[PDB]
Amino acid sequence: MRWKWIKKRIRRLKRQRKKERG
Amino acid sequence: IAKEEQKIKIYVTKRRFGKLMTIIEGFDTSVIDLKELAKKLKDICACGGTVKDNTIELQGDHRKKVAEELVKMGFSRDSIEIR
Amino acid sequence: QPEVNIGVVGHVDHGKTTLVQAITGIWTSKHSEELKRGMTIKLGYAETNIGVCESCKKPEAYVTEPSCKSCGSDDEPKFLRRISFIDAPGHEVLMATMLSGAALMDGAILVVAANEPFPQPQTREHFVALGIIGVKNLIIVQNKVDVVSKEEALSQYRQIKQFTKGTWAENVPIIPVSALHKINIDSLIEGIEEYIKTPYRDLSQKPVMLVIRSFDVNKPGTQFNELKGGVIGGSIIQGLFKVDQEIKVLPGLRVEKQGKVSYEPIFTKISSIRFGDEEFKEAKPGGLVAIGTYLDPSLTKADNLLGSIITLADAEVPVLWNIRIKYNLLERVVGAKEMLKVDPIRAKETLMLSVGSSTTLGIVTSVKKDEIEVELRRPVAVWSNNIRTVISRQIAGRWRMIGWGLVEI
Amino acid sequence: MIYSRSKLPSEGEILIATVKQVFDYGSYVSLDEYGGLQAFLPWSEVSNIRDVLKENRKVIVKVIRVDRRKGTVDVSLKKVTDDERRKKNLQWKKIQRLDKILELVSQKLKLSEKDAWEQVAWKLEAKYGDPITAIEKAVKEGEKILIDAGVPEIWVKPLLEEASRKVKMSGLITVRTNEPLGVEKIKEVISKALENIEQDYESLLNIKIYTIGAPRYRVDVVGTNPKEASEALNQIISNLIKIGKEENVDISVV
Amino acid sequence: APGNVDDKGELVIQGKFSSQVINTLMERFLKAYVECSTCKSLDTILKKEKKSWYIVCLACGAQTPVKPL
RNA sequence: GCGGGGUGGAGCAGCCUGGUAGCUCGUCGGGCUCAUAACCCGAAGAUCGUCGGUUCAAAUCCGGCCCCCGCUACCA
Ligand SMILES: Nc1nc2c(ncn2[C@@H]2O[C@H](COP(=O)(O)OP(=O)(O)NP(=O)(O)O)[C@@H](O)[C@H]2O)c(=O)[nH]1
Ligand SMILES: [Mg+2]
Repeated sequence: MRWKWIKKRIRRLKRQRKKERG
Repeated sequence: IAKEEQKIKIYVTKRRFGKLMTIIEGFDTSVIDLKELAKKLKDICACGGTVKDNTIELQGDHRKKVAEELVKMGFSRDSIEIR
Repeated sequence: QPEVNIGVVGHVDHGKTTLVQAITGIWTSKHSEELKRGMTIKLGYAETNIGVCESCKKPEAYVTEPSCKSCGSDDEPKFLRRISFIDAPGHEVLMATMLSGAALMDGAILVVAANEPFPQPQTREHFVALGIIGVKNLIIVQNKVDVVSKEEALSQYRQIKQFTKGTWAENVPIIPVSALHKINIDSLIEGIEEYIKTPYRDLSQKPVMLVIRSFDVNKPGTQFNELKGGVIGGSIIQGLFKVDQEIKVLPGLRVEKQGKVSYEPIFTKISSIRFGDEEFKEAKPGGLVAIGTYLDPSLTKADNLLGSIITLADAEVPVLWNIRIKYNLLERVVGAKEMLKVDPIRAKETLMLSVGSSTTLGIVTSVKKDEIEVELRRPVAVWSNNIRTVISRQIAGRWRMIGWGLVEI
Repeated sequence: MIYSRSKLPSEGEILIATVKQVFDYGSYVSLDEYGGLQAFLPWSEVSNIRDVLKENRKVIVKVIRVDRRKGTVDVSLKKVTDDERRKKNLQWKKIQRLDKILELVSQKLKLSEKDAWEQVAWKLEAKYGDPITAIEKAVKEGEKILIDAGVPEIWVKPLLEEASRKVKMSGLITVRTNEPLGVEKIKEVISKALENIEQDYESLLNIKIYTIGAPRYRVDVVGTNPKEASEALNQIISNLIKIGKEENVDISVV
Repeated sequence: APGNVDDKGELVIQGKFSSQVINTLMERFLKAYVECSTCKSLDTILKKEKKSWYIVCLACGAQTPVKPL
């Protein structure tokens, strides 16, 4: 679980933060 | 960048416990990457799968799906046969 | 050196290259072996001499060598100028290199096939790319007239004379050829001598040039002691370079620091200059040049600094990541077999920004009426404020021209 | 011409012979260590029998019978122990590093491979050793090891210059650079590393360094001596890197 | 598949192929390399230059250029 | 530019370390079986890319010159 979520949250964050940074 | 096109045979197959599988054969192993293609296709089908020699195999009937996904990627509608 | 750069545009297999064979005698190679079985793929290149038989009758007076005894009589044809071609490919998706090529051109020749239904997907796509960019010196050509009825190459000349009407192309003259057997080519030479005139370029201007190839002269196995330098391949547009001038490339190579990205200018000296198969000491616009260098050929192998631009060392050129395009759109997608209407631009979308000879991709942050700001991946060296640009999208797996405009700094 | 200092081999000795004619009930062998001394080999002593009974594959044996009277010898290749089949197989390549030297020197001097085996190889036999290791001390140390034993001073220098042929060894290196005059720094860091190399790891034959890709290069040390391969090639490749790294020219082995 | 011609004019293809798929891929050959594009005669010469071969009919007089292979 | 291969018709071993050219198939003949090239037997057939050297002797070791396929790359 919290492994999952942390990396899902991180990937969401990055990918989206990539989309914001871009 | 490159090009290359090939004759594509798609059909239902057979695996162990569990359902049938879908074979996609007939891609040019020099030019085309079955490993990049197949990662893309397992995403479309949502099935596990592999590159089995010069073929991609996808667990379950995905035959209309894949042809519809292969033609999108810029492959010829006229080289593809679902059997 | 060649005085001027002429395109040969058109649809796939309409015989653009075969018409560069019948004028220059030079084949593009048709290479990569995959081009030897496909067709031309990297930008071809070929030069020749255009004299004129003064002592005889035109168009057959228009020679290729110093030899007039071919037509009328001997009086060795006064040399008018030396020229060079740039053969773009004809296949739909090799759109992104033909655009790239079009940053170098002073004029063009549209090769339509006499044995196919006239407005063919790329024939048009190219044409409006021409009308867009500003290459207003066009000559249309009807190529394969050796395999058709004498009615058929006329009825098509109707279809061309009617398309070429509401568009800008007034008397853009349609010279039927047969690139295969090299018949009626000297009348094409009379066209290109009249209509595609040699422009004036001010040499005092800031040295600027584009790059579209670059090659490792080193054969498989030249020893270290005579390791000749790396070779950048491209065309001067403004100025004139000289042998033994200090220089820089832009945006230049990027570094890697743990996932970071950072391009930077490379410096070197001009080791040698050459045009055709003959080495020169200086170089001027019109023609594609090549510049022997003293930088590591590993840097310029396959065609690594493709899209880059060369300038004076210690010059003033912005290396932008983010850019303000003023722009306009085609009402259709003249390119696809299908004419589906160009949608209006959406933010956070991927588009293929051709600027100069570089073919970059980039993401759209802002969308006004006609002013968009585009973040990029690989930077762009913006040598002026008069940078024409071209705007494509991925419509259906294959990249398509949809709008154009100018670069604003 | 390996001449011997005897008439018949002593009985129960091991030596290299060459098969000569394949007959029905045996086979005449030439005992290469005895002036090609024709002996007999029957089947009771052999043991797929067509590659060791080959018209002249050079097989090793034990001498069963030496009838001194008539002059005829029998041999067996069953009665060679396999702990007698290796050390008299290393003794073969030393006795055919010698054969060659006296097969080209006697020729060059224009004399005889008999007067080359009687003078050189039968007077460096008194000097405790196989006559190819009384010359391996000679070519390295001096011609006073040949004179000591009384090897006539006509063979002495034609020996030492016909004894001391190629071996080819290579390596994939990667020369990446960003210097304005990078090509020149490559040529430099290769002509400074491929330097004083003809006298360090000493008299090797040639060194070639070349582009087989763009950044990928092959180096090529050919040498007379096989273990005068890596030694040298590796010192060159170690100095490539070092002289590559000191001068801002990025080098590394594949 | 691989093959070479015998010493009396016979193709020995090293792969056992049915007696049909050789006709279908021997007709296609005819279509791309012998049948002229003007009157469909089969009565043609095959030109070769640098990198452009031509089908030359002995009846009408035209030339069908072919991808050189 | 380096390789990699070239051998009965065909697939190819053998070439390192030279010493009557092997295999599988096909063919062809006969035989065995009720009838099968299923098996048993035999024959035919490669001067081993090419040209030359070295060697007593080479398909082998050696070097020029070709024929297909990996490596390279349109070489300003
Ligand atoms: N009969 C005839 N054949 C021609 C003529 N011109 C070219 N061809 C043939 O058509 C084929 C294609 O020619 P090519 O020049 O490659 O067409 P292209 O449009 O330049 N190809 P690319 O898109 O790569 O630039 C060649 O094999 C050539 O022999 C012509 O005038 N008449
Ligand atoms: Mg072409």
